[PDB]
Amino acid sequence: DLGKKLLEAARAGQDDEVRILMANGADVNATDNDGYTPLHLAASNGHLEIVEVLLKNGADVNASDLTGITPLHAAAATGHLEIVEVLLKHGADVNAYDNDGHTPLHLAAKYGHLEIVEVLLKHGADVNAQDKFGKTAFDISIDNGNEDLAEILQKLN
Repeated sequence: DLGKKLLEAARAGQDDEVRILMANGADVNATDNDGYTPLHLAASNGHLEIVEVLLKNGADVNASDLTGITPLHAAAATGHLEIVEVLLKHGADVNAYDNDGHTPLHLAAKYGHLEIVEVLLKHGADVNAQDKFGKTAFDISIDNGNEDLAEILQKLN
């Protein structure tokens, strides 16, 4: 019961409720049937303070959902730069691959998030990572018409 409530409070950005639920014993690593954890939903919905308190209560920074997406994938795809930085600071795996073979760098490129691409690169993103169709972040940029990103990535190896 409490796990499902915690997931919702994290998604919704209800800071007091998140803290009350954890204190009542809600599993910070509870998962729904898509494999979403409170950390996934706080990251995707841009709730940085909630991301931080979840991490302090033992949330698994590298938990994978049913599609293989981790909290860092979620923050990167959704353009949340500050959350990306917090997750990296807590050891999020910069080169985690989802079920399609996409790393956080691939998803940042797909959704056009230049700052996040820069930060992932600085934190050691494998620029040569290939997805299930052999595509790099550079290829994804070209496919999605993100020419400024393509410019940045084209000469990297």
